Amino acid sequence: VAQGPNGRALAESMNPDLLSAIQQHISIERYASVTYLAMSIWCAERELAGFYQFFDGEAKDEQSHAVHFTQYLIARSQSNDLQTLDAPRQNWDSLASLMATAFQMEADTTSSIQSVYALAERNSDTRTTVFLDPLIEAQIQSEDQFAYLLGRVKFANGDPTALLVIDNELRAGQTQRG
Amino acid sequence: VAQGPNGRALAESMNPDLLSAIQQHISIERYASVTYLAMSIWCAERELAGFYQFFDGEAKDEQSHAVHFTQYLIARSQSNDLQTLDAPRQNWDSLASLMATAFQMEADTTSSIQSVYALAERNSDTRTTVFLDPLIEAQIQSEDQFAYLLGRVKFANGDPTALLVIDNELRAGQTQRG
Amino acid sequence: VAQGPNGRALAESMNPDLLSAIQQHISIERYASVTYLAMSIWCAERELAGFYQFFDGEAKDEQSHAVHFTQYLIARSQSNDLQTLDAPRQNWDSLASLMATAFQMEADTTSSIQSVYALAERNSDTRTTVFLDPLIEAQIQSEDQFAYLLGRVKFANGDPTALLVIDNELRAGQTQRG
Amino acid sequence: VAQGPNGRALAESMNPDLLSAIQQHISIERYASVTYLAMSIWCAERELAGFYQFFDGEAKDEQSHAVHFTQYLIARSQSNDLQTLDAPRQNWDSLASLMATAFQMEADTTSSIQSVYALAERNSDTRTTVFLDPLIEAQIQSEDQFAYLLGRVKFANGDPTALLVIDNELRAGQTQRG
Ligand SMILES: [Cl-]
Ligand SMILES: [Cl-]
Ligand SMILES: [Cl-]
Ligand SMILES: [Cl-]
Ligand SMILES: [Fe+3]
Ligand SMILES: [Fe+3]
Ligand SMILES: [Fe+3]
Ligand SMILES: [Fe+3]
Ligand SMILES: [Fe+3]
Ligand SMILES: [Fe+3]
Ligand SMILES: [Fe+3]
Ligand SMILES: [Fe+3]
Ligand SMILES: [Fe+3]
Ligand SMILES: [Fe+3]
Repeated sequence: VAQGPNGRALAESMNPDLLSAIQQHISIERYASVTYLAMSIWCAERELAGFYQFFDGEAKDEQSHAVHFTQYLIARSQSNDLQTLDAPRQNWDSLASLMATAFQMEADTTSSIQSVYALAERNSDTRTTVFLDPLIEAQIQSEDQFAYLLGRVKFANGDPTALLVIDNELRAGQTQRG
Repeated sequence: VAQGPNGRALAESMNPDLLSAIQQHISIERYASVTYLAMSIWCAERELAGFYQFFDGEAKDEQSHAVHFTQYLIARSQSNDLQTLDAPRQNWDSLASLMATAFQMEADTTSSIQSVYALAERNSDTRTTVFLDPLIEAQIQSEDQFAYLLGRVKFANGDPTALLVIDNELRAGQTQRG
Repeated sequence: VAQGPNGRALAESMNPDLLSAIQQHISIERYASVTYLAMSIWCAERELAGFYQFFDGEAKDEQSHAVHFTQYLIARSQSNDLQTLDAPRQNWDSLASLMATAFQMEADTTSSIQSVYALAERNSDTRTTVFLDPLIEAQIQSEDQFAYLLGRVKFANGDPTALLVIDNELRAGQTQRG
Repeated sequence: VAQGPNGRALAESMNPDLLSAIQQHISIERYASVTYLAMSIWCAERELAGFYQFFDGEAKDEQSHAVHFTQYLIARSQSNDLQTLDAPRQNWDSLASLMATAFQMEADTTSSIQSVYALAERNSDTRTTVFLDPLIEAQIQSEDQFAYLLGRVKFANGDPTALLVIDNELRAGQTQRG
């Protein structure tokens, strides 16, 4: 039985470029986490308590995704390489602008997964494409959800009254089309 | 015992013009269904999740009405004739305009039932008038409900804040005067 | 952030040919729905109440699949285009012939999904292949089920006694190999 | 306050021809009752226990309809006139022939109600048409049910095995399309 790079028994070797792509993607998930933390703080500073609670939870969820990926590398007997994490953006001129960054962050997270997916397909790594499939499925829902929150905030057209209503929706857990 | 046109034992023959009118009315119910589906999509595209849920349910209900009519023809030993279904309208400039189409669609559905009713009366078909009576009763309630939703949307006068409030009413199931 | 064709924030553009293929597939699902409605009526006209109940439920399920696809287009920020729906077939010489059409309809539905799948793969649209994967999985079960019902009806060899027994199986909810 | 023919306070006089038609219709209901009793006995004599139980219940139900009509005459302050009741038919060459008589009896019962209905309309007796409306509604269901039982018996094509299966359906309470 062969030994994998992390020292565990190796079911099948992984291409080093694919390994690097997964390690980099873990950093994307972690960066999404700290970005949602920054967004939760921005919302709390403006008394948007529902948005604060929503993004506080999204930050924890993105961290969970990152750990899920680290567990996949363990399962494949590959080394993890936890990287330096950049500071998040922390300033926005409006909630609409913040929600635009959040949507783009979600879409960028999917693009990163898609790039790993294509690399796995090029290397005939079916374990990895199967691993990523439910994560892309979840990204579709997250993109649908963030398009909903962004579009609803934009519909408010900067009216504080409408933003307070939406803020209360989020505090109540009404965060998608349903 | 006589055989009806659909092959079952025939309790009493039905005038062919009345039969044609019922078959055409089934198409009206089906067209209302796909129209409410189109309206549910229009609302979902604009993050009006409560309106989306309302019209998604109305579409299923209109389909149920259509099937209810097909069952009446079976019970009368008459043939069904499921027809080509036109594409629904799919574009509106505002929610107020969409709600106007919905109300008119509901009133037009009642007019179709009324036209079948008059034909049954001309032919002394008491089974059919008795069959239609509760459906007209339901139409009164649906017309009252759609007048309520349309009037409430018009009261909002295009203010996104008021439309978000009404949208949340609909998601909560607050869809008529009560 | 870019705007998609249906006006929502766009996570990633979709190839227009793939979009057309999905819109056409929605029509296939809707056509399967009205076909199963027609089959339910044919069975009701011949007092095959179990087959009537089975196909009445299949019609509602196929409609649900169609709506599921419309929701995917919403989630991808693509326009829906609900199309004219052809009249279903409504005449069969025997239950065995009707069940043959039903099986072929199910297999044709899968072929349509497979054609969309191949187009998504040609365009590297992983969101779409992930979206379709569970639907193909469900098609395998539906094909297995319709092969079971068709084969059991054919085994009956046109004997009304055996067809009454199978009819009662279906009314009881015994609709697959289990 | 005026006194009605049965001695109670009279809300509105009833045309004597309409009164005669209602009294005659009560005899039709009673005759349907004893006919279903005769049919229940014919089935019991041939060990068709499910058909026996079904018709035993139908006989009691038809009697209940008759009493319901006598109560309407009381409520209208009209005299009842319980009439001589003819002997029922008691001989049939087959279950299919018996079921044909039963269906025709049900349709003939509706025709009698329709004839009373038309007379009430000619006399602008809205109390009577309102009274009859739910009864016609019930007749539609009974006609649908007897068309189902007759058609299913005819499908059996005289095969004792299929008739035993249907007999067991009826004993279990499976007596309509559902
Ligand atoms: Cl804003
Ligand atoms: Cl509006
Ligand atoms: Cl067959
Ligand atoms: Cl027989
Ligand atoms: Fe993530
Ligand atoms: Fe995310
Ligand atoms: Fe309707
Ligand atoms: Fe309606
Ligand atoms: Fe389907
Ligand atoms: Fe299907
Ligand atoms: Fe999968
Ligand atoms: Fe009766
Ligand atoms: Fe009766
Ligand atoms: Fe009524």
